[PDB]
Amino acid sequence: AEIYNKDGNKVDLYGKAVGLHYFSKGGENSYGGNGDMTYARLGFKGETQINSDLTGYGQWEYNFQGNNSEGADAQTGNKTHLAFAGLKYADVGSFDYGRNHGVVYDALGYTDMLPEFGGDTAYSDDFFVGDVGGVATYRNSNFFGLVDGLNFAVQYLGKNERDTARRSNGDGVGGSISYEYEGFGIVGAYGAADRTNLQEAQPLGNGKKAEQWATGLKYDANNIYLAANYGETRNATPITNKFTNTSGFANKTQDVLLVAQYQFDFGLRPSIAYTKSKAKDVEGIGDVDLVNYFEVGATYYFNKNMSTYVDYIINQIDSDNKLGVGSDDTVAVGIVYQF
Amino acid sequence: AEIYNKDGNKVDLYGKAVGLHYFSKGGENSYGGNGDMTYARLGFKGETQINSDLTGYGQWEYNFQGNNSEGADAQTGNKTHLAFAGLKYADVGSFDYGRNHGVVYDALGYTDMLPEFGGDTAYSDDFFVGDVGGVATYRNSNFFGLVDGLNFAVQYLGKNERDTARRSNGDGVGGSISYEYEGFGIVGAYGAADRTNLQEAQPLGNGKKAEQWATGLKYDANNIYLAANYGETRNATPITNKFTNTSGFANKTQDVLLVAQYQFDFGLRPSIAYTKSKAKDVEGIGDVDLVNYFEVGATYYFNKNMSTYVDYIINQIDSDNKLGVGSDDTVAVGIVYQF
Amino acid sequence: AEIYNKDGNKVDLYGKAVGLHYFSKGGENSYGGNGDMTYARLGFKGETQINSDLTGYGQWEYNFQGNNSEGADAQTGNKTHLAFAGLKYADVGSFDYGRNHGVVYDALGYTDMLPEFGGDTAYSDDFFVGDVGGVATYRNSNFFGLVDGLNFAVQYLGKNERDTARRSNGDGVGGSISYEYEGFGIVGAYGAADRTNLQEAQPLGNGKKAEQWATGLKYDANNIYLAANYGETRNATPITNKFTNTSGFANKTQDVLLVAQYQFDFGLRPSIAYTKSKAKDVEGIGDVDLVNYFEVGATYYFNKNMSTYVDYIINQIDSDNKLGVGSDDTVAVGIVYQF
Ligand SMILES: [Mn+2]
Ligand SMILES: [Mn+2]
Ligand SMILES: [Mn+2]
Repeated sequence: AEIYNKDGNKVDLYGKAVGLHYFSKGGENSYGGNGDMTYARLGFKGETQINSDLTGYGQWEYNFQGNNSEGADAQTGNKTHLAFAGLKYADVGSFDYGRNHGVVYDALGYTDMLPEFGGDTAYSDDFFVGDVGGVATYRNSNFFGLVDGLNFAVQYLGKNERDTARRSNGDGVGGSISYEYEGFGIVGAYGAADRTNLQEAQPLGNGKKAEQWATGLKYDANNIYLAANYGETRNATPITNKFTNTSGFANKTQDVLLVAQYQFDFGLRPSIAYTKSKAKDVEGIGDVDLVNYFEVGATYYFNKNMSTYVDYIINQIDSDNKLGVGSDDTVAVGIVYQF
Repeated sequence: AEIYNKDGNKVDLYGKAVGLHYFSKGGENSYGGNGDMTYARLGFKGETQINSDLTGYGQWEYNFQGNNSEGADAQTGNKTHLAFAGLKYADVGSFDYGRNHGVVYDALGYTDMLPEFGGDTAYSDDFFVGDVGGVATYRNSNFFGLVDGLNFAVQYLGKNERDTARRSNGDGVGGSISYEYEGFGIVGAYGAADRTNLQEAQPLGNGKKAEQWATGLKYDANNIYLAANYGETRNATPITNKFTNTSGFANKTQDVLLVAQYQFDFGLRPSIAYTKSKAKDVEGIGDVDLVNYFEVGATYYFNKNMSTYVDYIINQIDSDNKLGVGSDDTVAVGIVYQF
Repeated sequence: AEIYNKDGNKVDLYGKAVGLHYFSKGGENSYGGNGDMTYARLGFKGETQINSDLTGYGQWEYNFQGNNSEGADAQTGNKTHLAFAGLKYADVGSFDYGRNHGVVYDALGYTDMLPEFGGDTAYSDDFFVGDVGGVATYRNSNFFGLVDGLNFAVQYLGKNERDTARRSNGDGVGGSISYEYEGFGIVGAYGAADRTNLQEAQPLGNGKKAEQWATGLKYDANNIYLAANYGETRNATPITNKFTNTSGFANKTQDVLLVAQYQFDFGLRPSIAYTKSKAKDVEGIGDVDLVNYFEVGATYYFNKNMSTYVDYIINQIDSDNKLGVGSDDTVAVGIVYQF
């Protein structure tokens, strides 16, 4: 919804209301939980033509949970998703700064396409893999305008010394390179950052640097969407041990995500996917699967404003998992109005 | 404020800023309290024409309190009022899901018309009587298009197992039927739900099912608004005992609400009302009035964007009330800008 | 961004996304701190022409911090900046009520012009000097339309009995008078209010009334902005003692703020400023500087939507300060998209 378009400046207001319910047995031992998961999003996205070569931009988006009471829990799960501003010049590149996606998400975004679930390794506030505060990101499209389809990025992660180790990080650098051709896309991305003293002080995890990288392929054409990600992390993936009630990072993980989807012209978009994340070298445990499931699902698009969906997670995690990770299935049912 | 209207999709942004002050003696023993009560609302309401018979819709509304400091109390009273999405077909009905009004509010809305106060039994997060998370609601207008003025609804309340008993509920079903003719409206509505284990574990209240029903009449025509509600609840109305510092639900209540109002063409709308809510079978007490007052008030509408109002509550609750319910009067003064 | 303009009613939606980073040594002993300071603003401002002499209005603005994780700290620093509604008549005056600027801010606003910092004595939730809840404000423009450039205001501060003494206040009255001529402006403003029992009970500070006043001059013309404020407070300025971990108000302060700025036509706006705030009669200390710095800074305006800035605070506070006030420098770097 364009609310302003005079000369230089264009502003869009956008939002959505998501009626959403999760069904699981009982559901504290399930993949996704059980009960109402309704939420809403509001945001703006703006762009100003400063001169013939230079554009300025900003974006903001907030999440308002709709599954809280109006009492003490009213704000649970509310947060800023995105908040950044930047500048883009000609065929030189773009620079933005704020709360934005980590550069490894350039790869992980390939498989973050499921109706409701998926994208399990793109954790928020986790270095370079998901949403993260205080990133400066340089992006180049079409390699200075010389090589069509060839993009790269360089990202500096500023340190965020927060109260919890889960949500903190030290200074870091990361980058990504991407090539797209005839409906395919190839991507690789890598970042390394320091860990904070509060992260080192955690039982689970040990080392001075956190590292994350991932590669991916996608195909996105002729009504088909197929993608695969591979990734490895060092001291970056957050974990909990529900037996020892302790927490930290995984010394190492290996991550695989696959998705295949077809879009029928009358609106139905079935989805199948697989996701497997395994950790290693975990103080008091050894090797343990963090995520392991098959997904079968569908979205029905009535048009670009209205959709409904069912997302079924066949959870392959075992009831004996050493970290306590839930092993039951979850199915989501969603109805979405957006503008 | 329509911010988009192209072909299928219409989106309205709406909001208001309410400068509001409550005057009571001292005011911890008063009906409404004392001090600044300023707040603001923002929302969106959208509608998409999917085909000739089928429309999609969404609505979201948030409350931002304006009577908090910017310190630790900044978010007190902030919350999502509404957040839902749905579909409406032809002369078959509508279905929506999310945070929405309980179906008994179809009746109680009849008397929830006072400038500031009123609607005292339409508690939020209380089964079917007010705002509630995780409801699916089927609505039929004009009985499949066969009987003009005859509407009904069926609502399934999904369970919300929250940290407090006050804000929780179990699975439930409810319905309402309504008939309107020559400026009158007749309504009845009933819902029953299970209570959670955390609700059963509360001192005040006992039983496995919560029930709420209400009937109402209104007249709304020739510049007059007159309405009456009657209702009864079992194990549903929340209560506190300020002597024993305990809390729970009332085993039973009986509720009466009356309102009469006249709208002068130059803008003044005087209001008088009566509200009485009495509980029964309360562990350690017996019978006790929850609400008991006369209201005299007026709104002045300058136009549809700007209004001012005074709302006087003559509180008939006694200083000896057994639950500690406040007995002093309260008067509100409000100035409202909305769009 | 005007989202509605039909006949009587005009509504603007406004907002901004501020990518912002503070650099200080380490930075718990610095002026501004260290790390990401990204935030966003959203608001609306509306105005209705009720008749030829009478206009109605409302404004709301919220601050959403973008430097929080999505965990427990998600809402830190979020708040309502402004929330009020009012009426303006002909050449009689305006009246509004809500969360608005204290009338002493009529003076202090003169020097609150720095790219990022500055305006250090316009504390929020501090009687009349900054943002404050529950104020009713009468304003007269051009002295009933008789004396061009001559404005005054009268403000009644309603009592806000909050959980902390820092954020509370008692009933109070304040006023301001202002004269503008040939690019100059002269202002004086005074307010006095009662303190609450919780404020009296604080170690630092003693007395039954809080008082704040300030005068100022500005020049704002020919691309130059020059301003000076002087102010004195009694029992109003909040203070902390980081040695004794105690808090309260200063028995007295004296405040000086100066700013000079030049706006080049191609967009660069350099700024220099000085700010000094000194307290007196502080239980267990005597005299101590609260603020003391030089500022050198610049904004580059690409256009009215996009800007960038650097703001350098040369902090003159000493490492031995008796209240523990930080003594290190801070520099901010900001990139701003607004509409
Ligand atoms: Mn994201
Ligand atoms: Mn409601
Ligand atoms: Mn302000």
